Amino acid sequence: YQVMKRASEVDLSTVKYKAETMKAPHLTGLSFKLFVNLLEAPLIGSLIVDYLKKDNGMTKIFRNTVIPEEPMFRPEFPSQEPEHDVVIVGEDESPIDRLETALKCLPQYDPSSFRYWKIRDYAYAYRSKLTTPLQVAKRIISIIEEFGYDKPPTPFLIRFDANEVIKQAEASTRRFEQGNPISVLDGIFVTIKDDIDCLPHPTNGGTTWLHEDRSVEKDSAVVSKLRSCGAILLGKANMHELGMGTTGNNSNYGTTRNPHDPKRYTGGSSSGSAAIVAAGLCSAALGTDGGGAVRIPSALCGITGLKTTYGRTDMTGSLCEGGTVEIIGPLASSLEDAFLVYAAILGSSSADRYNLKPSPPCFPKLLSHNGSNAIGSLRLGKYTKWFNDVSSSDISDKCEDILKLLSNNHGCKVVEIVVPELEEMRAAHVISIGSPTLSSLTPYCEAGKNSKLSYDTRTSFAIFRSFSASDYIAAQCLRRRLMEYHLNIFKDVDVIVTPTTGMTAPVIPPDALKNGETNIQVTTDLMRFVLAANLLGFPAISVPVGYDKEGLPIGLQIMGRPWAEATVLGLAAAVEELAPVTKKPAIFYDILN
Repeated sequence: YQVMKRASEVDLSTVKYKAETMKAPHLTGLSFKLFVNLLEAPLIGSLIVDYLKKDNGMTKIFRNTVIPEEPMFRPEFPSQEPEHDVVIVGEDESPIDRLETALKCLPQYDPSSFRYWKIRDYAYAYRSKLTTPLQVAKRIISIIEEFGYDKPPTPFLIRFDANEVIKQAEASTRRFEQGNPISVLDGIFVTIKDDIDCLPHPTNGGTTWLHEDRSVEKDSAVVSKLRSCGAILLGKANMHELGMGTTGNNSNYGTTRNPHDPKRYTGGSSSGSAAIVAAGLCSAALGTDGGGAVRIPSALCGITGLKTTYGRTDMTGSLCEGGTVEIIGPLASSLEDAFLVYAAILGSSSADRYNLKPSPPCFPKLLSHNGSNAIGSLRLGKYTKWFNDVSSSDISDKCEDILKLLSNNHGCKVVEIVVPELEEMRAAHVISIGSPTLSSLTPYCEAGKNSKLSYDTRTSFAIFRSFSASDYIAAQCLRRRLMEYHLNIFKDVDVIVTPTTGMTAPVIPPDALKNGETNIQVTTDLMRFVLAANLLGFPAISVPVGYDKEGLPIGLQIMGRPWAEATVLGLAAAVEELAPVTKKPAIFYDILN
């Protein structure tokens, strides 16, 4: 008749890892266009969705279960104990002044197996006049215009003004010529995801029409901070439409291709951001993360993806401002670059500063000795059955070796944990991320703009329109239950270590390049370890940790306490020291030559 719960009284020794996935068929092309038209049909549209939600256990959780907890509408973080061995940075400081402190937290720069270029490598080359930002911009523009990375069918960028990039590089070159560069980011090329505002480009979020209904008159908070440091905004990256996807498929501009294997997906939704950084075209990129959209493509393309704490970074000037799960984080080819870009874009909005009361941001002392005893004192939380729940055995073993290696060189202790109610976490997250997305686009869809969206988005919107208001309340009660679980886990361990994704980069079905696809079995394997950071606001970083049988990159996820970015950055720095990215992508471009 009904089920009952209680979260604070759950016996943790009786929690059982439920390992059934979300079953669904795999439709493509012509068989993908008609069934979407059935979902948009008046009568049978609701009947199909009501059956789908009733078969994957969503009606039982939402409408047949008495949840005793009160709704937690946004991540409510208690006061955290202060971190150990960090450098506190002022809450009211400029991005230039924070980069000066970040450089002090890095090991001494020593210009001495394949390796990506670092931001400090570009920065030293500019100051040694070995090259100039204008010359580096010409090389990038040449690599974009010859292979068509700003054009269909396989673009890194969907908005690119080469003449605008030259203007910034000319101003950056003149600053180095006069010997007064702005910061370490002066001349560094940063790509912006298409759901973040960056002048003079419009914002479409992967659509073809959003610029008509939503205009852009100023930069976003992150782009304004980057631009003030001297960074060169390259353009708007391709993405899965409106972030409603985890593969990167785009029926409008084409699917961005993985630099390791162009026949495979990059991961979503920051497809163009991760791919243009994995290919080495630019030093770093910015992307949004509502359901792993920063860490998922970072794992499948073999780069670093930092998902910061909710509210840590001002999202003003993006398509997901006002949401309860999304953040804006950096994507870079190394921990040092990811830590530098984070140092520039961080800072809460005025409203979030009051509503969330974040602790002053700190930086990790990446310079070990006198360090690496704080790393060894960290307790690593491992949910073994959750850890081993991967498609290929190579991923669980490659990440279990890092946990093994971290204990041999530093002394870290791996603690067996249990994360209860993972199925509830999926249900609570899908409705928490879809409801604000559909609400901010409903006036346009009602105006006839719904047809201009892709079939992959219209499939999600069809399911989103079936969510009632009472379902949202119940889901926020579940968000409190999972918050209490994770806050008690962080009373024992300091981080929760998992693989970032359950599978490596999947190949693109050729019938999916026509007008998208719908493969839940793949999107489920990709969002298995990332939802806890979005629903509960925790910071999570995806660090590469090697490759599998087919040489595809594997990433490890380090999820820490609220506002504990320095801990997840210092641990990932020790991880990448034991597992450096050594293989070169199939698609790669060596600028600075």
